[PDB]
Amino acid sequence: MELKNSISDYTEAEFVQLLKEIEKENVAATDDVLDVLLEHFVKITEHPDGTDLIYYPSDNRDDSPEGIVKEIKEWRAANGKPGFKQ
Amino acid sequence: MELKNSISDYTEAEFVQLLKEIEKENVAATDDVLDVLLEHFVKITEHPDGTDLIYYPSDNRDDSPEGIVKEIKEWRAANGKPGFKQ
Repeated sequence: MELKNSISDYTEAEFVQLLKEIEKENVAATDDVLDVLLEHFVKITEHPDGTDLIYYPSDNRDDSPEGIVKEIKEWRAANGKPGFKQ
Repeated sequence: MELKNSISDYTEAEFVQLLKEIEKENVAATDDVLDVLLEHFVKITEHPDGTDLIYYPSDNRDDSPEGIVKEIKEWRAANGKPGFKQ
């Protein structure tokens, strides 16, 4: 599994791959890896809504991997924090 | 990555996890792993439509992981072949 130190080390596609890994662990028999992926996701995005970005997408936004990416990108830009790698 | 010998060794959820792995490789920089997952998917499902089950879902069916699972389950049952493990 890929786990990078911060949002800026990920390209959008690589971040989408972390989100697919999380999608895969949602149907895992156990939660061991899922909790690790979810803890990591929260630590690195630093988004106020945490895992809600995944389970409770806003009604005005695309409930999809790229949709989460967009959400993060915008929040970080509005706050003057480094975004995704190019 | 999990790769089992046949459809009957997979539970529906484990098969859904193979499908998520394939979803992840679609955004991979390279196709090396993707072609392996896709070759495997075709060999074990033995479904006439091959990878079209993924890229070109029928209009009358749910374009989702469980949707593919249902499709496979039905085709195998109509042909008297062993299905998923319980």
